[PDB]
Amino acid sequence: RTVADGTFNSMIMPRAVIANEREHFMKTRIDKIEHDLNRSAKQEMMDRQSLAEDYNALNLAVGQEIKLDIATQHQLNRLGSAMYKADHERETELTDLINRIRENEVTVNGILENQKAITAAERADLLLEVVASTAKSVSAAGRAAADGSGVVPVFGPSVANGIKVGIDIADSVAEAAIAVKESGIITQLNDVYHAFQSVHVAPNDVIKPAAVVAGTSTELIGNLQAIYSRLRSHSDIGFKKATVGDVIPNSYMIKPVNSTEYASWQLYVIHPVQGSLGLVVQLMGDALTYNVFAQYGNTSASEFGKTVLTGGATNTALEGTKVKFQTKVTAQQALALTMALKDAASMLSQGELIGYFEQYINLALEPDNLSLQDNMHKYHHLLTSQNSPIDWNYHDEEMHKWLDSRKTTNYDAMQKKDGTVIADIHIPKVFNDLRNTTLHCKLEGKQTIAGYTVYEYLIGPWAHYGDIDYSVVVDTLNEETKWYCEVIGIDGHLLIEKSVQHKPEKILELTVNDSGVTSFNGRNHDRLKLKVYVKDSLSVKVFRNWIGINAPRVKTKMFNDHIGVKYDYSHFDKNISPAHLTLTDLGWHTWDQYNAGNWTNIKP
Amino acid sequence: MDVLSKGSLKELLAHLEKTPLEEAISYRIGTVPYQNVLISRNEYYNQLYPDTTSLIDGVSREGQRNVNGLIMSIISYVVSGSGHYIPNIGFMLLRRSILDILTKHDTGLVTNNLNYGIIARNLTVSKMNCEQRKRMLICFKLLAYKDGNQNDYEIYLNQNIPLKQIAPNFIPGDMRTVIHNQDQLAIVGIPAYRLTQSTELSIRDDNAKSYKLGYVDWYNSNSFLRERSEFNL
Amino acid sequence: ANRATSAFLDNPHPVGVNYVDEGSRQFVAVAELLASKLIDSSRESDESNSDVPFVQAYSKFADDNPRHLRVKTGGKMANALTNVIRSYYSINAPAIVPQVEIDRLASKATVSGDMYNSYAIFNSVPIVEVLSPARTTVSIVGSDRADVTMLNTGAGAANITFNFGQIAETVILKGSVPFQLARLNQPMPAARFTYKLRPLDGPFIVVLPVGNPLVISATAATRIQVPLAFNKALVESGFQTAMNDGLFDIQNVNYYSSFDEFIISQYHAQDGINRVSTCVILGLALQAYDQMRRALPV
Amino acid sequence: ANRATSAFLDNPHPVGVNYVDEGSRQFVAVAELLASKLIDSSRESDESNSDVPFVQAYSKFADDNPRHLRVKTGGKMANALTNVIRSYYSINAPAIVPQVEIDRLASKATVSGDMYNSYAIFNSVPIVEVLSPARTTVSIVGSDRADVTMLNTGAGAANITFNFGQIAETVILKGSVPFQLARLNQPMPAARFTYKLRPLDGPFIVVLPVGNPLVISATAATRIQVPLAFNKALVESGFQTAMNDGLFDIQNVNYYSSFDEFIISQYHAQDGINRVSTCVILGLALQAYDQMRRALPV
Amino acid sequence: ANRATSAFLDNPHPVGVNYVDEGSRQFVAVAELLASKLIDSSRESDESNSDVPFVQAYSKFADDNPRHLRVKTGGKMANALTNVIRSYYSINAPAIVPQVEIDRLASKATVSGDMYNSYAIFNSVPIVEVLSPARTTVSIVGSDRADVTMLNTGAGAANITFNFGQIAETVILKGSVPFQLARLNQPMPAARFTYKLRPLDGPFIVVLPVGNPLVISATAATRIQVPLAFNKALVESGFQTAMNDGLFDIQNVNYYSSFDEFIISQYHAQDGINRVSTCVILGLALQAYDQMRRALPVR
Repeated sequence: RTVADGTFNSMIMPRAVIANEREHFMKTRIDKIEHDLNRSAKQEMMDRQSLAEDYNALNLAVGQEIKLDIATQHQLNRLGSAMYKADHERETELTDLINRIRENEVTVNGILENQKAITAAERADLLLEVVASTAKSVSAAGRAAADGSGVVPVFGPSVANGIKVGIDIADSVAEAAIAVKESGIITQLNDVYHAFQSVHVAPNDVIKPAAVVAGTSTELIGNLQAIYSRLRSHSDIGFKKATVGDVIPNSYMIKPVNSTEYASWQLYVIHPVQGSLGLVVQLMGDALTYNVFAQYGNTSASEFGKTVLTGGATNTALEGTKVKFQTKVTAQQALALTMALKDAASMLSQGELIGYFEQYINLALEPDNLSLQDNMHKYHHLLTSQNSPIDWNYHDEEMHKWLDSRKTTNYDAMQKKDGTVIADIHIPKVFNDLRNTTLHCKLEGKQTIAGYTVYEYLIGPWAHYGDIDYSVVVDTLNEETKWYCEVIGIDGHLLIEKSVQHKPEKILELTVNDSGVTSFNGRNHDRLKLKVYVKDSLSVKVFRNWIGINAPRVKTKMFNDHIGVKYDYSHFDKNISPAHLTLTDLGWHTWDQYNAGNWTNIKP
Repeated sequence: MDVLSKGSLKELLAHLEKTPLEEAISYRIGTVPYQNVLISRNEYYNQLYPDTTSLIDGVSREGQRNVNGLIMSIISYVVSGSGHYIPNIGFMLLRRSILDILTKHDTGLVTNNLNYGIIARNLTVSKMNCEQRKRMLICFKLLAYKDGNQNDYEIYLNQNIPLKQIAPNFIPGDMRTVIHNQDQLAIVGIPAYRLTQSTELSIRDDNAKSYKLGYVDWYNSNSFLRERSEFNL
Repeated sequence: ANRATSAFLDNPHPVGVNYVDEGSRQFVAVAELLASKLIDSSRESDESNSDVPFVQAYSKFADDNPRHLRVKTGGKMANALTNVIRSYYSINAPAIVPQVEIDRLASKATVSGDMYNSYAIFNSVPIVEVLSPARTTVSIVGSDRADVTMLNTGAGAANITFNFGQIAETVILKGSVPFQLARLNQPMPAARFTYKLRPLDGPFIVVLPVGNPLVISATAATRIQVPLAFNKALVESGFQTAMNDGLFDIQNVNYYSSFDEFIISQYHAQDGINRVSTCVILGLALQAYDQMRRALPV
Repeated sequence: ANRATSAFLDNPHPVGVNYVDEGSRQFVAVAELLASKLIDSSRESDESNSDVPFVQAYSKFADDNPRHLRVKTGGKMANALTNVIRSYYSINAPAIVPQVEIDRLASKATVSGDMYNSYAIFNSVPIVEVLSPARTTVSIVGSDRADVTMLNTGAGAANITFNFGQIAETVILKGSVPFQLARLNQPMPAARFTYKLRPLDGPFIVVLPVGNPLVISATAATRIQVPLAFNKALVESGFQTAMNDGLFDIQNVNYYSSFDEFIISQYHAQDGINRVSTCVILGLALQAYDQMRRALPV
Repeated sequence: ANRATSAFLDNPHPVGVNYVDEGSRQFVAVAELLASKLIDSSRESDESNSDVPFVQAYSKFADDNPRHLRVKTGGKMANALTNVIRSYYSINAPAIVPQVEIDRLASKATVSGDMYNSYAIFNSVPIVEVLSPARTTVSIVGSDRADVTMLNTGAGAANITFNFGQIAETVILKGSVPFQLARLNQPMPAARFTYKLRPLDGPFIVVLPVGNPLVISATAATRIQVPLAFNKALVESGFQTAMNDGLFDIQNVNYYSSFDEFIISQYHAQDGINRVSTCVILGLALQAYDQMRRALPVR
């Protein structure tokens, strides 16, 4: 081997994607293209007429109706529906992954105990291979390749393009004037959308923190559910921030006006839309300092709230150029890398510190350094676990109590300036939380059995308790058809047949208790699976609504709660063949009444 | 051994004027640095002694073919006594003096892109003593003033406060500063009689100890052996 | 499963790599010898009703005569001794003392500077890991005497694993009530109060019956080679004095209750035998610091 | 709210107000010097075969030539030293020895009466108060090493306030598990195993999570000005001998496990500085008591 | 009723009955005196840069001139001292040192074999027994400072009986919270933080109220007659050294963390007045052993 130059080593160095203008321009364009490829404005605007009719046909009580004819309500619906669909897809994948681990619990246990010296990245690949994961890559390139259409994060500026803003009617109460008023949104809503970008974490990224310390398969499943309980709680808060009538701050980085080669500083301020806490990172030479601050209770004078975790002294009064960026990682993930980078500041160079941080925050790119990667995932587990330095439940509850107080204040302020009718236009009371509001989730089907396409919808888990209704809308080319709905539980399924088109037909009524569980046919279930079979389908939509507006919320389940009670989801993979159904098979039938396989025909 | 014996800035600069770049480059293939190794120190311990290899050890190590490697080889010779293996540099460059490389533009070498922080980290400045650090800062100042980077050298010193306290008090290009300098830069000198023929635990300490003990013998016998080969050249 | 570790064994900070050569070792030994004479001369001056013995001792230590209107600081030797103590603790310390200054101070007296002529016994107990199953709680308190409190909540008896490292020479285990302990793959003996263990003999399993908590008191002894002038009483006093004077106040360092905990923690770090030699020289310097500062307070 | 405090800090009794003049301080200094020579003359006598070194030392101390068939109590110096120790401990103890007798015994040797030239390090932990919420249990055990066991049975995390006083110079906090601690109205940092604090900084707040109990071990170091002849090993031995010999038995006094607990408790009282001055003189007298009694056991 | 006792007080193994006469007592004192000269000479050799002071003292100790390539261990004197130490610890340890060897070594230096010239203070806390009612739990930890944790789960207040033996001179009791303690058949006083007790006064009763646990810290001091050359710091260092080298590894013997625990445990056993005399000679022997090995080390 000849002597090695430094040419190859400079190429693989991390780059500052935020500070560099060319790199930021390129990632904004790709993010826009990915959003436009999956969700098209022209298709969404065309679909508005059908959705407005479907929501009206749900026959909700007065004061709980959703009127998509109002511009503000339509805007909030498409942001919520896109957000909910991405979160819904992630839970379905996590449920699938849980089943694979439970099937191979003998071999998964062997990996967890025997192999501990190897890093999180290698252990994750070993676990994903031993199961039939259908997504066996933990690298960022593999994760991007194996991504669906609904997973793609919501791009806020694309949703807000072309909407009329600032319709003014002066002392006019007439019906014609009001109708024009409903057709536009205020400036505040436009600014909220321009600073909105959702973040959704794949199960493959979550497996690395979960397996870094766990020694048993049950240990691993509990960690996975604990993380996703926190993630889904933050998604609900993010949607609530757009409904309170207040603008949302945007993350920015401060850099010196005229940077010096040997004396340069970078200050990063992260304001995640999904979450209750923010992070401020300062890089002065080789010194890294951070301060975690609350995003609630902020006055108008100061953008930052009370700081809850300290990691040094960070100066937010530094003067320099401001660059706006959108974070693609959660507050927990950003803090995990920040606390790991502080430990390895001496070993790493100045450029590596800046490059590794900027790539993770703006591109969700794990650092190449194996030692740095391992330490970050250990901190990620700590912040999720019960021994976290941050009381996440306390901060999440205060954010909820701060947001609805803002809604009351902003609604009352507008009731004085203009009428109550105008206030209802711009601050709708129906929209509270991503899981509280009545929403629809379009279903995509890739499996066809005897000419019947299968559409899968996961019912639960529920962060709210009360009475909840589920409805299904079927659009088919044929003039007359029969479609079948199957609701799978731990023991048995339902097999409803409806044969109605273009109108929502209610399929399932549930009551959910304060712990989040429901009694489905005599057993406590935390979640159910619904499969809709339909011939020659065009579009299938599932509608979800609560009986009471602003339903009470179930406390978030931490790690101890998940391992306390175990539910079997292995039955969710079963299927029926509607072409071979007879009349006697319809209705509630338990598993004992079937043979091995043939879950559609009962034994004679 | 000659370079480590100089104890004043004006002696050190005079030595670099007469010393070609060839003496700062080794022809021994050596080993790759920054390697965690176990060495045998039987005077103290029965077990193997953990240590890490570095460029500023007294032993020649493999070097890179870039300009960064050549500057690191020069500094290692000044602070440790041995250079590094950089093959086929060139006959013309190897004939030039070390001071010519550091302080003159006629050599044909470009050093504007050098990062002083990176070079210090590669040389393990954290493990260097006060005398070694002062010698390294002398080489940085000479390189900085050649390239017009006087401001960068000052800013680099501000970031590293401990290096600022021991910074040499000489301005390149001014003869008055060199004349009145009162720095002490002697790594190796005539030993105090208290020194014994005993090993040291670290790689750096033992190699430095070897140079110290062999200085008395080198001082008496170097002149005749040098002249026996120098005459009739 | 749960893991319990001693507080003082966690994250030993890197130690200094300067002033560990033969010339610098002699200077620390010279300072200790001359500092001891300062204490003795002050006692002689008080008894003899003459300041002549103290003047000679101060002149040798400080290279200047004592003066009534000048503060007695110990001279340049005191400054050099203070600075080397800062360097030994952390690698981030400045380490600015010149080699010419160190060499001239080692010529004030003749001493070998050997740091392996004798040994000292250190009493800190190193519990690297205590592995406990579910439904059991384990707490570790103390360093010189480690008390391990274990509760069994589950239905049956539980097995608890104890790891004492591979450095400590002997470990004595005493329990509040008789208990069973045995090595891995060994039959359990009849319950008894006291166990004497060799830490190198693998992990130890303790049977925890259901019921009242069992408390185990652990004492350990480790031998570390030290110079003949080493005195644990004076080293301990100097360690406390140095912390109060701010000599150990550097960024990214760990603080310990005693020099016993400091030396054992550095021993148990990865490649910890490198650090143990530097820690002994630091202990000798603290022994000189205690005697010098007690004789010449500032 | 619940309040927990260290046992040895509670109700320090008033100390004596006699034998604190310059002549009385000289007597204690003379007694320590002449008692030290008594213990050294015994060793020198055994090394040789002559009792001459002991006879000279005893004659100076006791003002009488030693004789066989006599107990060798120590003469008038032993009697005077015993009575002044009684007077120092309590203001209720009578002052028996006259000032003329003190002055006569102070002229036997020429030593300075200064008692504040040097310093010493005392390691008693002054936990003045620990304030806890309603649903938390807090227990404090120990003086040299204080272990605080806290358990939270509430729904959420609780904040516990620690007050270490204003006299201690440094306090090192070690936890069974990593915990969060910060000053009043300050953000909490990440969980850490150890903390180094200055008690003058202010009251500290510890976050107590719900679950297993958290035990914090505290170690402190306070410097107190003492004579140069002060020796902690000798002072503590004399304190135990003083209590065993029953010269601390006075009505309405508080008893302590060690001299270190006695001096820290008085420092935290109302007139702390004045109380400590008398206690330091008591410490030197106890040091002389130990050396004298070990040479002359009666 | 439930009974709890200190761990270190349980089952003191018998001490040796050999090498306790005047001739053997002189040999131990001679060894201690000569070992002190050995450690001081090594210091002088370091300061003078000459081996003459150390060779001078090693010749007196080992009756042999040090030679290179031969390990310095202390000669025949080290062999006698090490084996005599083992015999003092346990009665099962053999007696293998001849009387001719003891007499010869005892004549090297002039010194008295007196082991009762002076006294020393030992801080082990003897808790012979703690008797508690049915619904209470009592735990005892520690030897130098004994913490007794008591929890009452019954309906009413319970009485716990404390027995501190008859040997200790004074016992100081400090509680986490104020508590009431009184002797047998004596009215209870007001709650107090601290109690100074005389163990000879009798069994002591503690009222344990229902509620949070009460922790009592106990410190004790006892006087034992020792020779003037006794040094507690040197004896304790030698005890740990003898344990590490394995001299105390004998069948059917009990192991103690400190010499303070060992001497107190033997004192409280039957015929403890006779046992404590042998332990004192062992302590002086361990002091000589500690100084001998520190002068002549082995890696």
